[PDB]
Amino acid sequence: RESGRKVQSGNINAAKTIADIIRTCLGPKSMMKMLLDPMGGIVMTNDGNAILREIQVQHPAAKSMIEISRTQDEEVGDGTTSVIILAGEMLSVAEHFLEQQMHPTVVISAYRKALDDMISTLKKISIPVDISDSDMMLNIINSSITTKAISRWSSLACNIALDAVKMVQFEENGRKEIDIKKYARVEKIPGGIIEDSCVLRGVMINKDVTHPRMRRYIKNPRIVLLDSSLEYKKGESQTDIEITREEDFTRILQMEEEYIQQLCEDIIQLKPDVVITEKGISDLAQHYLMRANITAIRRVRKTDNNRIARACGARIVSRPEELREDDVGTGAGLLEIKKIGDEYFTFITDCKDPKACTILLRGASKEILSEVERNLQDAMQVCRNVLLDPQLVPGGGASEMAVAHALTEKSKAMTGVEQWPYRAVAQALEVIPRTLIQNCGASTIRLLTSLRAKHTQENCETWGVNGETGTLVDMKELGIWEPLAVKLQTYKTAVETAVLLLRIDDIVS
Amino acid sequence: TGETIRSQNVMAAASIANIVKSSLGPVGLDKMLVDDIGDVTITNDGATILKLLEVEHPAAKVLCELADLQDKEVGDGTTSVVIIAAELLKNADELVKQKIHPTSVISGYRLACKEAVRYINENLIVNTDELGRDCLINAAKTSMSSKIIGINGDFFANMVVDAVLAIKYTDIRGQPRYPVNSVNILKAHGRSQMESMLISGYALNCVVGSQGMPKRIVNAKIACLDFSLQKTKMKLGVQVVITDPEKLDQIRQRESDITKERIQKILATGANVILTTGGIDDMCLKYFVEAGAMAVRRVLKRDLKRIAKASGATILSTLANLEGEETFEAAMLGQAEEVVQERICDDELILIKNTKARTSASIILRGANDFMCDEMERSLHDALCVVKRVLESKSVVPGGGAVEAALSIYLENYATSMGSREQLAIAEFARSLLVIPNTLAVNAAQDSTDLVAKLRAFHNEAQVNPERKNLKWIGLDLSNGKPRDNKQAGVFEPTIVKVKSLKFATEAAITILRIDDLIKL
Repeated sequence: RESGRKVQSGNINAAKTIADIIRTCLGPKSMMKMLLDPMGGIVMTNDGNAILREIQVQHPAAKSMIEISRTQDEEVGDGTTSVIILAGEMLSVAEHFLEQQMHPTVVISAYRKALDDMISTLKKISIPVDISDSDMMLNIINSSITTKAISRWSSLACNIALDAVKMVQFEENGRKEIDIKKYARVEKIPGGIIEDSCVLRGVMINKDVTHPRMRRYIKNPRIVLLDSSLEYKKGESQTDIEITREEDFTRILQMEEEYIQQLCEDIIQLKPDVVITEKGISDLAQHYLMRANITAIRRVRKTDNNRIARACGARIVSRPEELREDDVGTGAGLLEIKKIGDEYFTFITDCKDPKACTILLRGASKEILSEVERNLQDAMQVCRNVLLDPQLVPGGGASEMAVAHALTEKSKAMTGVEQWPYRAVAQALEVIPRTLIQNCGASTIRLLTSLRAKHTQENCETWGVNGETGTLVDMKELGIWEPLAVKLQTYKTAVETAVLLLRIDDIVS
Repeated sequence: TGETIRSQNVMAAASIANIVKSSLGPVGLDKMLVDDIGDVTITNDGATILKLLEVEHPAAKVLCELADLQDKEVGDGTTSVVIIAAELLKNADELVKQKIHPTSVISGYRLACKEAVRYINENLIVNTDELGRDCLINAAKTSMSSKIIGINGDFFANMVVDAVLAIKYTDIRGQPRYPVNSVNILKAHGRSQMESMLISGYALNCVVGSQGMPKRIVNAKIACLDFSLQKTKMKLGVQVVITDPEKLDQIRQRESDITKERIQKILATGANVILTTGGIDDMCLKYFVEAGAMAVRRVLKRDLKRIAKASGATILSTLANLEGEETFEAAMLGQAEEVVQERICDDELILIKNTKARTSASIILRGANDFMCDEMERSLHDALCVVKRVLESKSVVPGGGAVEAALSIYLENYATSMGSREQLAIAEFARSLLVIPNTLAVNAAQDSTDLVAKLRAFHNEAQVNPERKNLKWIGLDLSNGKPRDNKQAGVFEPTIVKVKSLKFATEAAITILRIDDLIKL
């Protein structure tokens, strides 16, 4: 049972003590934390998600800190380090003052009003991108994989993701989500080079297919996804006692085999050479598809079959009587089980599903692929952020000092108490460029003031300090950029826990 | 023990009330609670959290139970009755410390608990409707997270709450009441936000049929199907003969035809509009459409059962009987005054308009944002609960917080004549009252005294009423905290809850005031 100012300070003390070297970790210039173990295992990492798990958590706020970092790590996975940065700041800077000046809420209310100001300021300084131009994206994706600091293989992972993400770009809620990642399906292939890795229509299933799964090459002929209602009926239309004994084999299989016949003969009409049985798969079911003169495929994940519902792009139907191409296995379909390396790989092509190509990844080894693979998984998060937000915003101090003066002027135009939160928030921004100047090796308060002069005149439009070169820079000219979304999102997330930990005055049992 | 336990009971009351204060109301803040060990949960509404809280005292124990008692009645006042009990114990324990008996005190408290309710009894408002409860629109408007709902802040709130107050909604076979009993009132973001409208009929999130289904059928009886037609898998039910390869599959075609028959037999007895909770096959719908009947399938059950219960007669969503299809007796008739699949919220949905024998309306609020549909949802649930208490009780007191200042005074009045110790036993009973604006102002980061004092300075005599806010009390605010009128922001209370919260804290404290020992070996 702990509470109040002490906690309110302890919240900062919990949250803030994290980010210290973690902000130095931000940027390619980075100061790895050494994590020794009580075991003695030494860890040099700039990435909080690893740092967060491994460290003793001294406070339940740290436990809460983990949440929103895992959130963004789940939300995108980009800028996870950055979400815990400004959450402590808001708290760290003002909190003690304004609760000594008595209020949770005036800051809590001044979280949102500072928030949208950036979002509003962002959409001005966030300027649209050409997704029509893959390179207008790629340069950021290149800026993103050099953020991941692999330009060797991942510059290809750029294209492969990009080309894929542009293809895995689609979705419709009626609000029409731009990308869909749960469509995007990579492969993991030894053999071939990742330069020979590509993306083809529909969801490539290597997931259940490392070996024979659906024949080999099923050219036109269909694959049949089964959400039926195929369970072989012990009786005819009724289920009866299970089969323990010869009579039960005779009598019941009489009634069983004709039902799968009643079923998978309704399958043979849709022209499969292969039928992948996710539901209703049982000793009799797939046995009759070879009797139905179609390859049967056993006890398979519907995740695939849902990916496959995005691969051939069909739906899946539980209809026992109605089983068709449109019902399952839409389009002409291409079912190709290719051995890339030593493993046979179903490639479902001829996608009938909007855009929708999925990723061949074949590395000479699994490992040589993996370096592409992770940044390609990063690039898709990047690409979609460009897709979800097609406004590229200049990275760092340009997007940073810009909003601050607004917020100050905001605070100044508001000239209430909430001015102080904005004055805290606008100043809370300046850490990262300072941190970048901290990171680069130059004198920040100079460069800060210098960057203020960049805002005092330019409004720091494209001008931050560039932590790599540690100088006032044109992020447009530098090509230093990023989507508003992850910029917004990571920031918008950094607001949230500061709202939380300031709201929460009682830690009890 | 003794005073020490009666301080420890206070310390039990103290430590607890400290939290539920900070958790009190919407201004009440979420609080980390360790649930077991590594399990810590961030919540408020002590009655909720006290249950995840593990008490250090039977004193704290019984109080959680007391609020849990109060909770079983209503979750409202739970955090209060606790907070009140702490106030109580801290009031009289001093006197009990001082010269005063633990028995002599609670007399002038309990009997003042009779007095306060006797005012809360003589304080009511039977019309909580137009001036509303915590106004009318302001219940939802507060609970609005104002995005596209804010410009509609009165519009929606006046829409939804007047919809929440009373609009036409057939209950099961249409019992008339206010429709917070059930809301097929819905929200779907589409078109624009002003275009959000109450609908005359039934809102349905649904699969509207196809295949030559009439997209609108005026004046149609209904088949609301809890069922899923599909087909009944049968190789041989009818026409066993083998003549053409046509015929062998025409044997198993008869799963469909007996449906086709009984579909039309359901058409023949009656309905032109069919509502199926699950899927019907492409021929099943086709049977309705060749029957000329509109078949809306895969119909949302909550809406559908609310329709099916309102649809008239006894219907396939109120029926478990399925023959593979079941010809109606026209006691299976659902009923729709007229049936329309209409584009609403950029969405064509079947709108059952009322019932062929009965009347209903719903809402689907047109937004640009699911977030709109995320919030008025609450605002409904707020206003629904707000106006629910309005609806089952037209007896409600004006003000939730304006009572306190009057009550103390009203007790201060009632105090002075009692004399002896119990003039004061009323006063300290009136001192327990005063936390109500306080924790509010505290959770709202407001100065409690400058309100409750200013509150106590609204009077000529003591009453809560907008006619005299100057010469009497009225209403309350939360964020500022100050009194309002009725339809101003003006708070109310359903007269049921407080007296119970009053009753409980008075009684728990005295039994807490009961014992001087806790012994063990």
